[PDB]
Amino acid sequence: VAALVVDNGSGMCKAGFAGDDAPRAVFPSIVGRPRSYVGDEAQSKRGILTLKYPIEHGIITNWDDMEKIWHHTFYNELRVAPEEHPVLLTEAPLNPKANREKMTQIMFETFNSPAMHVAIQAVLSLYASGRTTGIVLDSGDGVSHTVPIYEGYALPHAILRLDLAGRDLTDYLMKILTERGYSFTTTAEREIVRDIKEKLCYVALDFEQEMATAAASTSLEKSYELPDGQVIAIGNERFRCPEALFQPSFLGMESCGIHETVYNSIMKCDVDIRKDLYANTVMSGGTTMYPGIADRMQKEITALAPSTIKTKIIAPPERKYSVWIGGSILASLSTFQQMWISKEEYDESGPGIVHRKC
Amino acid sequence: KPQTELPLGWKGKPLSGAPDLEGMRVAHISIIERLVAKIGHLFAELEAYKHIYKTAGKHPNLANVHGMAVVPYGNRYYYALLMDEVDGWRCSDTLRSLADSWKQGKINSEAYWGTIKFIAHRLLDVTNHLAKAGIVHNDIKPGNVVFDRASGEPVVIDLGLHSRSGEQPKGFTESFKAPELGVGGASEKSDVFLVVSTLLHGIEGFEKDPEIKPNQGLRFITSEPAHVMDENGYPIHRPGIAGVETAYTRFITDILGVSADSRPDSNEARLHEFLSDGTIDEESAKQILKDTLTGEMSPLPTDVRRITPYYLRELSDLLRTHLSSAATKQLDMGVVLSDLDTMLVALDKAEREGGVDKDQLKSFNSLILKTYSVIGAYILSIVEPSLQRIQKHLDQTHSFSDIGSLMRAHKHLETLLEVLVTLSQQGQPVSSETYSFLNRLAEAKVTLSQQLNTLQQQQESAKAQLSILINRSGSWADVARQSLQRFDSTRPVVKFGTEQYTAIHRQMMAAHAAITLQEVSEFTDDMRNFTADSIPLLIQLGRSSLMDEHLVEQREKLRELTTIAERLNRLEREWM
Ligand SMILES: Nc1ncnc2c1ncn2[C@@H]1O[C@H](COP(=O)(O)OP(=O)(O)OP(=O)(O)O)[C@@H](O)[C@H]1O
Ligand SMILES: [Ca+2]
Repeated sequence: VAALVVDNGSGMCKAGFAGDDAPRAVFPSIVGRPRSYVGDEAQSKRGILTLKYPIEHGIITNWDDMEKIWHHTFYNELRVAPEEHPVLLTEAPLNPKANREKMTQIMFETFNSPAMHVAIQAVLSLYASGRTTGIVLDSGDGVSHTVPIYEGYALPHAILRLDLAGRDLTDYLMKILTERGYSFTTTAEREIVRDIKEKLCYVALDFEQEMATAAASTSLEKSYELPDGQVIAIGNERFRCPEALFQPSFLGMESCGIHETVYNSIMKCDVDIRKDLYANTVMSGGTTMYPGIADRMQKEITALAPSTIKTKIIAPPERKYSVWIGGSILASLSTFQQMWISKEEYDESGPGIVHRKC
Repeated sequence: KPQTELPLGWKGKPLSGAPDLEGMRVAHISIIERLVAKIGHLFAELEAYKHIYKTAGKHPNLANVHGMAVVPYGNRYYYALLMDEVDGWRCSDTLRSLADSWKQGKINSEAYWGTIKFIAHRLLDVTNHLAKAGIVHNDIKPGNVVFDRASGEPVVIDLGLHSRSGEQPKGFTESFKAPELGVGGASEKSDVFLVVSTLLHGIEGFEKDPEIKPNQGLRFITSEPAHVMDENGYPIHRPGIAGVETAYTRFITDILGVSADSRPDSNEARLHEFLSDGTIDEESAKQILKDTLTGEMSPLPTDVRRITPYYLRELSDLLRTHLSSAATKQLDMGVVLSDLDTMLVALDKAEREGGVDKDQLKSFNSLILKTYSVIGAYILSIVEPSLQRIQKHLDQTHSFSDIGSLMRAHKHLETLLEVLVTLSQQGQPVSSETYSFLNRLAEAKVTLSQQLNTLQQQQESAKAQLSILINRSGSWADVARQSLQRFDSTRPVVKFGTEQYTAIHRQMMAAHAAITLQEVSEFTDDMRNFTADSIPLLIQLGRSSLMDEHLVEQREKLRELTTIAERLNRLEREWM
């Protein structure tokens, strides 16, 4: 029977069956309590609910709400029986061991899964590239990670976390759109702004040059049609928004941009393996999906790295699903069916087994 | 004994919980050692609080009144309304600082609007609370709302213009009031109006535009830019102007733009889309206000006002009073030179920005020259800041936009110099300080002329390259213009929805963009090279008004040509 692959993120949840190209179910990681619904229906019925995010910066902070998402994933989205399918879950880098054991307990004692396994998200993205060595820039809705991986092993001492991602950019776009007389405030409108962000934004190769072009003429202006029919028009906000990824000062943060964070991760690894990382910089997540981000990433790292170093950036066409695809591949291997934590193994060892097998 | 050591006393029977007046001393409204005294309508106000307290109860967002007292003030003794002090900032100062920290990225957009909606829920809870006691406030405004630092809570602190439900209001503020308030009585639905107009005041920043009134709601500019541009191309929000209809604008429209009958009450307004969707936890909102009030206050913006035909006329009226006073030999020589300096600052600001017609600008400029003539025909500490302002204008990077500015500055320094030495002829002789000042003026005049010559030389050069560039366009200009117009007639726009839902629509645009790009396929390299030269030139020419109006007309000719060329250069990436 087909193993299940579930990728839990800060903003979106991806679920499907191992051996498929894309996740069959992709829904918002939102749980709505009165004053209970999950995902899209929680959004559509927001008028009588209080929406919460179980995942914060890639880390589970609400286990009760995390259960409802998994329950929704199994019985409503995938519409399968958890007790009849092995399940592959995903986890953020440097995920606390208490979170790992709790995740294990829930799959076995609540959903009664025959077998389970949990893998690091960035590592799965590297596998989907067909690589065992390289550094991954994973950037989603809530968190950004730079994860150096060598010969299948992640290097924990060189991993960097950057609390800068999609929802920050969407929030930023909301602010700077008010300067054009566009006042989006509600959660519904926040989703619409997110839609605008995903369709009109792009990363400028030369920021100051594009600003000059935007100020000199109306050539960079593009129009967007709201669901109610209203048409808005935006200009330099198109490339000012994702520029925050490289200039966190735009968001009020005194931290390094993604390009400099990747560099610092590489520079914390051993000298003799930095070359291999530079040549295999892989990008993952929906936030990395901006047009032109790869070229800009290429440019910025080249400026930081020594001259002799070759810099190559791998950016898969739908790297928003790379983590899931990497999971689907891993769970499809019959050489991997040796790694699952069986229900028998759990009943013998308990939650603490996840540290030994995963 | 000063009044800071004179004791206080009670007038009537103080409310339960009132403090002992024995140890209290004094430092409108005065502060007592913390308590606050408000010095007929005052006794009726105390009665209003008592009625609210016994019918609806006390409220955290309503003032805490102790009773009526006699206080030592102004070589007399006054009846004073005693109340707990709300230690913090007033509503105008708080909302300005809140928006300021937002723009500076100290807080994000969900924190800002969450707090705004939190403040709204509190104020509407107050108006609901007063409605329980059958009392209408009639004067809710930023001045009557104070935020508490310790709790981050908004507190309304005045009831002097209150009235019972159905009777005529004791008074109102004309700038915030509802259409029906004070005409024909008062109502809860008039207080709800005030709550929103008060919030609208601090959200839009009406304090930067005295020509508009909060009770007028929002203007809708949809077919044109609902904003203004700054120096480097950043759009700037226009107070009271909306570019698109949202939950925020509906909230204003559904309340400030309807009759009392159709207007929602306090409880209804809190169920509105704007106040229902996009809220945050109360403690998170309270925490944000705490952090704001414990931080640095954003000051009341001075000289931020845009130069409009109204304001330009106001400045003109100020100059004419000086002309009139000169005819009646009571001209204040000191304040007329300082006022003229603000005129130049206003005129410069009006040139770089837009709005006011050029006919009014030349007229305003002539009025300044006229005032100079009257001053001259009429025959240091005040003219000193004028030189300092101009000297700092000389140490900055200049543009072609600054030429008209530097000319008038030269005229001003020249007039200042003449005035000083002319007064020495039949008045006080030139002193050692005036003399050194004359040479400081003279040195600035020299630097002014040196810099002004350079700019006009550079302008003639730029004007030469401008004509050269327009010449190259002649081979593709009109053809490319017709093609892009035919493309823009199809109304290109990115649609909301899934890729499936927009598939047919998007591939229709790619086809249209393809056709357009085939009609100009022979100029694709000329247009690419054209913008590589024209854009840097457009930056050097700017968007501000220039003295050479032919240059301005030609500059816009290039701007339109550049717009056509650059869009076609990007058309494939935008729609294909
Ligand atoms: N084409 C696109 N352009 C820009 N942003 C996009 C695009 N597609 C998706 N996104 C953004 O990616 C984010 C979600 O991506 P993803 O599911 O990879 O992250 P996540 O797992 O939800 O977040 P995290 O990795 O922090 O847990 C959303 O904020 C969304 O706005
Ligand atoms: Ca993720």
